[PDB]
Amino acid sequence: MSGYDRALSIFSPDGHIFQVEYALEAVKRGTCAVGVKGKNCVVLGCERRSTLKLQDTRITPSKVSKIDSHVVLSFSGLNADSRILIEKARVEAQSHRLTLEDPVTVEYLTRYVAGVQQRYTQSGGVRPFGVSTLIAGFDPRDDEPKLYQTEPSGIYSSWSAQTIGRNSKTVREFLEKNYDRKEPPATVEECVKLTVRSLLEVVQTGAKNIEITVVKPDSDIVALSSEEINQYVTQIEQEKQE
Amino acid sequence: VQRTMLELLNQLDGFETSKNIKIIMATNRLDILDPALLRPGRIDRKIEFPPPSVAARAEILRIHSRKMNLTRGINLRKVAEKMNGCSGADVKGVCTEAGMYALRERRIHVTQEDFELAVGKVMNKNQSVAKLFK
Amino acid sequence: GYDRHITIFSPEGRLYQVEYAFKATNQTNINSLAVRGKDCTVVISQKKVPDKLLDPTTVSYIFCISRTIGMVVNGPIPDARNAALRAKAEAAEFRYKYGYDMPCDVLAKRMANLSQIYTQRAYMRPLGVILTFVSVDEELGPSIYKTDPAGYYVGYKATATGPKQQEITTNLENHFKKSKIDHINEESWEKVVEFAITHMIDALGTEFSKNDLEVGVATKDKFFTLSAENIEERLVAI
Amino acid sequence: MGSRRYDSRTTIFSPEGRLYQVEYALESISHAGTAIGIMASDGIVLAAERKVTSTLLEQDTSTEKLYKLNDKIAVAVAGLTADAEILINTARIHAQNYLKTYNEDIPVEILVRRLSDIKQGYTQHGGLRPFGVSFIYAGYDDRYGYQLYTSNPSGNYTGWKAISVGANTSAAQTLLQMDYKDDMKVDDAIELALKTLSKTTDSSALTYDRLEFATIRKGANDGEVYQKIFKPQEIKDILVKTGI
Amino acid sequence: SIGTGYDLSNSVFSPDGRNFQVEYAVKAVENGTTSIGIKCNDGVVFAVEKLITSKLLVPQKNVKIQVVDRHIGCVYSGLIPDGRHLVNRGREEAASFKKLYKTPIPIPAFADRLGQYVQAHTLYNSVRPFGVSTIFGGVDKNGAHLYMLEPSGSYWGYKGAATGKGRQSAKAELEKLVDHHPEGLSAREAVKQAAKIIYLAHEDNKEKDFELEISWCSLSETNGLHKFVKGDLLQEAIDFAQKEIN
Amino acid sequence: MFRNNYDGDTVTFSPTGRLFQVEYALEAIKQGSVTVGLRSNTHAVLVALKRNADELSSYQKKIIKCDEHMGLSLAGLAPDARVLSNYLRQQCNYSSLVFNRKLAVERAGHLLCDKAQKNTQSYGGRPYGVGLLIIGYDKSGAHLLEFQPSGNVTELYGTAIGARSQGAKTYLERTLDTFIKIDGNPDELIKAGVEAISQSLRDESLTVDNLSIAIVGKDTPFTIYDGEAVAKYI
Amino acid sequence: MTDRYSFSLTTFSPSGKLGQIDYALTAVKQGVTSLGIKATNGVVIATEKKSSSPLAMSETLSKVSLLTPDIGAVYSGMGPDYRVLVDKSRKVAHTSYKRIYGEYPPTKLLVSEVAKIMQEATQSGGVRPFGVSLLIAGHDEFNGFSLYQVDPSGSYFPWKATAIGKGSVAAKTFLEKRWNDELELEDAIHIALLTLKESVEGEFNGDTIELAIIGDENPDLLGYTGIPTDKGPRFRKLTSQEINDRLEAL
Amino acid sequence: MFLTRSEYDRGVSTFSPEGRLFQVEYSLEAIKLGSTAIGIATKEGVVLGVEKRATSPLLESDSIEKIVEIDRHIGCAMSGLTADARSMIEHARTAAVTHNLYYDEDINVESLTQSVCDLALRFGEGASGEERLMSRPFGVALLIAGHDADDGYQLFHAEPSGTFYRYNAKAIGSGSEGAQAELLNEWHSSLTLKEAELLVLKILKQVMEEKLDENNAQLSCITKQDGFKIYDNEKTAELIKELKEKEAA
Amino acid sequence: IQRTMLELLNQLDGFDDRGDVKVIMATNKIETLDPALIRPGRIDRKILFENPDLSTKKKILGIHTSKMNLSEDVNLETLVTTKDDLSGADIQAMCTEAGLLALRERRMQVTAEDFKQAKERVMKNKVEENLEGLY
Repeated sequence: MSGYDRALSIFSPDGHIFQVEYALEAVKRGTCAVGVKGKNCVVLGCERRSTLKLQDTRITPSKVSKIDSHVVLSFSGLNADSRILIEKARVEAQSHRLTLEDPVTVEYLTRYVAGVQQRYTQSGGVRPFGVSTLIAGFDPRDDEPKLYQTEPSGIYSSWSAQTIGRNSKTVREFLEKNYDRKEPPATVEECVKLTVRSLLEVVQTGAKNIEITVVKPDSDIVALSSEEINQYVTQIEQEKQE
Repeated sequence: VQRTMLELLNQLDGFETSKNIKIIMATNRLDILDPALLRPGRIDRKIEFPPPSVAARAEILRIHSRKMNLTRGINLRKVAEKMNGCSGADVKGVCTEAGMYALRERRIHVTQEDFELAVGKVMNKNQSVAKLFK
Repeated sequence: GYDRHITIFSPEGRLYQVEYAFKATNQTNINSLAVRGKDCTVVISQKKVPDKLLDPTTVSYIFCISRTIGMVVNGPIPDARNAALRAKAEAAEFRYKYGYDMPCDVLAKRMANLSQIYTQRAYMRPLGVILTFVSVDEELGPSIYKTDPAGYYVGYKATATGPKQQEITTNLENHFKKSKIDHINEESWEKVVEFAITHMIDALGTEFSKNDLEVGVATKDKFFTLSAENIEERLVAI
Repeated sequence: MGSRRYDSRTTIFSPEGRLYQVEYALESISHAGTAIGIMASDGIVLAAERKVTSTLLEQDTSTEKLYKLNDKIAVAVAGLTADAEILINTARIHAQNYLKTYNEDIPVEILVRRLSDIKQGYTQHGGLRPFGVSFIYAGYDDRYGYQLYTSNPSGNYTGWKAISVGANTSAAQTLLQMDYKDDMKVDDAIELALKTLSKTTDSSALTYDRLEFATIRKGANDGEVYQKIFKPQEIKDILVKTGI
Repeated sequence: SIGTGYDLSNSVFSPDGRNFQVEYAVKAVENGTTSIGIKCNDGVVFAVEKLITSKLLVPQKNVKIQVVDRHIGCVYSGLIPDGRHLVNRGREEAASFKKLYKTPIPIPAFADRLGQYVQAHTLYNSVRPFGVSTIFGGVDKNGAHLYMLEPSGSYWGYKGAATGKGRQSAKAELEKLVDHHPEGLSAREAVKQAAKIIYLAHEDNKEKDFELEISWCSLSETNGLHKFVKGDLLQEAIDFAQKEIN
Repeated sequence: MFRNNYDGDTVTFSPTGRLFQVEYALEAIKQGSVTVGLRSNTHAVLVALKRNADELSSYQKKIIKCDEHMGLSLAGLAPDARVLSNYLRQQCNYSSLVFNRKLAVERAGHLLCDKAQKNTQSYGGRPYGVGLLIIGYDKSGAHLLEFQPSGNVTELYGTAIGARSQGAKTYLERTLDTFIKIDGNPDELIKAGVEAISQSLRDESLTVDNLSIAIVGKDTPFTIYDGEAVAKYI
Repeated sequence: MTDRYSFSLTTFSPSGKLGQIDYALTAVKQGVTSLGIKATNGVVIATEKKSSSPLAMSETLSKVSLLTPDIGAVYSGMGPDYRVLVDKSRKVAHTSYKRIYGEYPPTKLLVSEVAKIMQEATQSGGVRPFGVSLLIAGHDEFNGFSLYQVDPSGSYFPWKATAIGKGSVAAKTFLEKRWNDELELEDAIHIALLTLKESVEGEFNGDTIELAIIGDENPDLLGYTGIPTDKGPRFRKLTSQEINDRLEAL
Repeated sequence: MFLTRSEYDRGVSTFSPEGRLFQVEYSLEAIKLGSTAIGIATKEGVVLGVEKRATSPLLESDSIEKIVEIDRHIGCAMSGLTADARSMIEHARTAAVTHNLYYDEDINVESLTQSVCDLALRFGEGASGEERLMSRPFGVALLIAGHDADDGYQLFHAEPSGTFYRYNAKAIGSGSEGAQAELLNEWHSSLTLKEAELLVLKILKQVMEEKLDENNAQLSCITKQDGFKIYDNEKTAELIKELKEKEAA
Repeated sequence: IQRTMLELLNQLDGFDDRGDVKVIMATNKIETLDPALIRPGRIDRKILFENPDLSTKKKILGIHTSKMNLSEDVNLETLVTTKDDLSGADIQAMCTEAGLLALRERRMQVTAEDFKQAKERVMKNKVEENLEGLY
């Protein structure tokens, strides 16, 4: 359908445009995810839907996905479409760093990758990106934490925490309860036990299923070890005693 | 009449409807009728009869084989190795005309040769190179 | 689709559209015929004339595309000329490029092979026509070829075309089993003409003028129409 | 034109939020043959159960459920072979391009995210079908050692240990889900294959003509792996050593 | 092709081998103005009914005729603008001929162009046919000609012509006239013989008045070029033809 | 009643011969407002009223420059006018630096008639749905022409279009041999060419801003009398 | 102009079997019969034409056709969608292999590229597949004599002795019995010949049939004698009396 | 007929069977489905205002932007959708700088929107004869505002249909008519900036779905002195503060 | 049958002064079957049941087996999960399937694995979809 504006073009009598609300109506069937920014840190998390203990543990294509030392990306739903956005973002990173002689912001990044989708839904012979993503990390030489959520309609809206995909509405109500714009968590381990605990309702205590990074000033990026995670998975359950 | 029996077991007699009456039901094609009926309400176990195994078919061939004759010189299982999963129901078929084929020539005594025949009687006649796939 | 476009077959294992294109060729109730010789051929096409304002020099179903070559159409005209034109334009290529003039066979190996291409890529509908040719080549002698909306082009000993290519032939193949010759004698470009006209009127039985019929003859470095006063020379028989 | 050339059903969604042409294509394969691929510690293998077995059909010269890419990587194709000889013609160049500019061989994680990104490329752009295909991979490197991957017609690739495809497979995993250790030398892998394939197919007779497979090893110490497709006689060796 | 059928879109042979998207057109031109084309024994002449659809229109201000490079007169019928289109192609290609072969344009090879540009709007799916019935007639060393035009391209060579809503009416006279003149008339006299037609053809539409325009091209009168006619000539005609029809 | 097909695109003839979509274009401008005019042998006029949304809002602009020796109005869609206008300025500009024997009025119609033809046979595209009015001046004097999306350009004395127009043209037909015999008196034909526009409307107050005029002649360059300078001409 | 890049055939029906493919080969089976088999030392292919009317010549319409002096092919299906693609096919062998190397191509990959002529048509916009499932026979030096079938999808199979068309199934049911693993030629043609005669009524005249082989070189035809590195054309068909004297034997 | 619309909606560039084409009007509705805006004429300045849809208490509502500058002396608001609005901004402000290069002065505002409202007709037909660029129209009713020399303090109301009117005050959203009434009988000709800024909030406390504060509306001003800017929260929390005594009774 | 509807559709609303009555009903599917009889003049409202949440499911079943042994304590909280969209009522089946599995014992003895053997079993009959696109 070179051109042809099949039904993406056809507005509705209600006003909406069918194939877009359809998209993120499809996104919720995929693995959840989550983001948090506390006082000085920023945190992310995902899951692995249960395999038969064959889903290759070593080189799995994961949910966190770096861009540089100071930015990452997590997402939800479709996967073959995820891999190109991850590419034609970090492309612009190596480019932006070059022809401006200094690295990216994040308010420069979410604008791009939230503006790109609009071209993949306001053009001909194109299907949208049936996907929803979020950005996370600091600007250079700045303590400030930021994450931005974006979705296929093309809008980007900052947050302090947010979840995407499956059973998020079973979750985010837990976070608005605990997390508050009053006062962050102090530091790293605080966010995590708060972060992980929120998942547990959809988790069946599969500690293997869930995978986590953090983000810190001076781009001290890292992913964490299942033991370090699992020893949070238990002591948090030790607190269940009532 | 389906709408009533479904309720005939529930909410009017349901305190005692399925008390001590213990139904069963036998069908084919479970995947076309209502999902209302198969559920734990009114049913327990959607159990299943597959075709037999090689060892199964020997028994089932040995048992309609009872009353035939003072036979001899038989190993009545290799026929099962001649014959893939077809049913544990049709094998009386091949057990049948084996007698008929000898009856056709009046030797009341039987043989393995006829089982080799009658087995091939059924499906070789009940039988497209467009393998575009790999 | 499956009954409107071409580039998708029926479920059966054929299609329906092009089978119609053969049918519009009979949308003028015209008949034609063509024959052979040692050095000569003939083609003819009965001409109708409704309301008499026409200029019957302008009316013509025939297009001598080049020296050594000749053709006549069937079906309607406007979808024929474009099939004739690129034909004429092509002889400005084979000659300018491969030295010399086109034989018929290379032409009706070509003018069909694109008609096939007009039924893969359906953007151009297939040309509503069956179509013939004539010539006097140098190796194989006076050769005829037929063409069509989908291209089972064939050489011939002779032809027949119209709404009545079932019995006009039967008035012809009657004696090419008797005379035991694909060839036909009386080589000169006149005597063979009466042969074409006498056997058809034997199949039809209608009288004519120079007004209503025509002529076309393939001859060495030649092809042309002419004056048809030789309707008379049949008269001497009975 | 648009109102009557149905160029719309491609590259669009359900109201319930999914795709048809892909869930069809992913199903369309299951009419086709069958193959497997595992990951032994010592080396790698594959296999393929054809169905085309007419007796005079030549089935001994070369093969069709299996191909190659370069001197260190191999696959196990499934699908329709008119839609396999193209991307492969686009793969084999890729190694002969990657070397051609970096004088080394491919980090195998990179090319499947070059082959998938043309399969995805059609099910978003245009109004074209995807390649109705699913692949296996088998390859070796140094920054990860051994590997094994699996793909799809949409473009969703995955790393996996021990896998089947095509037909009647959801039990095949469940037929081996108990039997897969992690030690896994080679010669205790092939016994699983026949123990896999010989409990799932049409005829337990299983003529060698109805079977193909390959192997990978490390036979030269501090040396590359030995791509070896097996040929009929040596296929038949292990075929009967098992005693069947 | 009655409904659930084939007439709607082009290039779909209805099962009697027809493009019913075409033959709807010839009703369109049939639902349009009248016009004619006549062969003098030394050239051509044309005519048309200009149509007063109101009082606010100006004589000799809004013609219904265009013209080829120097000689080839061309008229319209049915729809004007679609006609006006290809007449821009008329003046166009003939210059490509002139610049190249260093001469004016012959009329037979001319239709060999214009009888295909319209044919090449029949065969696609994403176009429309020219809803007209054009005429063009002119002069050359081989004499003079006249050519009627049909949208499917079925152009022939006539000696008399007609179109519009008054065809069978008008063309009857053209047949009932010529048999009384196998000579073939010269120019000035066929003029009034033709204006006899239009003031007779309009009998259909007596709700209204109208007017007309005239063409002119011959060897003895223009050197064989196209033009109109003014002054006493056509004024001596319109009253004449109006006089001899009462 | 019942649906018709054959309207889905601008390419199918009807069974009769209509291009059913085309008429639906021409529907809009009778559904649209009015913009009229007339001719003198030395002058000629445009005139059209205005609309609005509320009283807070201004009015639509309805009459557009294209050169000194030509100008036009519209009645219908706003975009298509700019397309033609932004097109039309170019040719009257193009002639003024290549031939500099200024552009006449009638041939302008004869090339933009051919604009719409090209955009009413192909697929991919749409017909410019406006019937506009236009004037000019040349060696041949002043003129006045009309437009339709068909391509039917027609040279005329005067004309009305838009809703509630019939009485005004009807007034003009009743009043024909008078307004044009004059020359050098532009401000009196308009006084007939306003009460013309007093035919069928409500206008229960000072139509000061609801209304606008331009004019040209043998001397008068194209200028749009707008604002309370128009108020005298009421 | 040609606004129909809309991909035909790209609509997998939900079963997963394509639409026109299974309709396209619905033709070729409705088409005439053919075959072609293999031996240890030579190859053969043949079919029959069905003139369908007497006066039409039946020697210009060569159903069998050459594409190299060492390869030759036939079909049985639709005709006019055959003679167009050979012209692409033989052009390829000059281009893709010869001009770049010098040699004529093997047949392990000519068929591959002829397939690529086919799948590029069942996948682009608004293009039907070619209504033919032909087969080629050729000779090499890494593999020598060989045979291949194709199909309008692109899947080429190798074979040993095969028929495709009207009554091919009856013939495939026939060959394998009276076939032999080393049926050399002059009995091969016989079993081949009669392999058709069962599949036909009307007339079995020697002029009715074409066939051909790939055997051993014959530089009596090579013409340009005076070059030992110019072997003979291994392909050559036969006339209508040297067939009609193996025919009097039966 | 029975179905005048559904049988002719799918034809994007098809006029109706009664004249007014479709997908524009389908594109003219959704402006209401979004979130209102408002702006007012004034000679000592100009005011603009919106809501922002504080969906959840996590969204840092200073981050949302229904409002943005074009240049130093021009500002635009938005409505409806927003992903389809960046592109016009990224084209709109481009003209002003270009006008400040090829001509080197400051650009008018009436010479701006014509090169914005033309842009949203590339579908179907084109503006200056060019063919097309984009499939579908896109619905955001904008509210430009800006000082100039020839006319001073102005605003316009964009519309994807290609129309625009020099309102002196106009709203958006489903609550437009529910308030635009209220402005018609309130807008005088000689008001002040401040009382207008006090006026506008009257509507937002009136129309809105929930009780408003700093983080439910924001505002932006105009001056020939400063040009264009916005008002931070505490400033917004002060014009609302001393709002009340005017409604003490 | 239409006449069986009318009088009742009449008898319902033809009755006024419902000082005491509550004429109510229920079914398993309405969205394609029932008329447009709905009017607050006749019928007011309509209230939904459907599958439960996890913590909803959590309230369900120890309370069943509260009247049952639990020979051993087998942390049912990790037994089930929201991902498996069970019926609300395959679970009394679960609760008794295991004692059935002790009916496949001489032991009248409670075990977690019995529940493990059951949900694996009963869902072998229940449907399952393809995670083809990993959507």
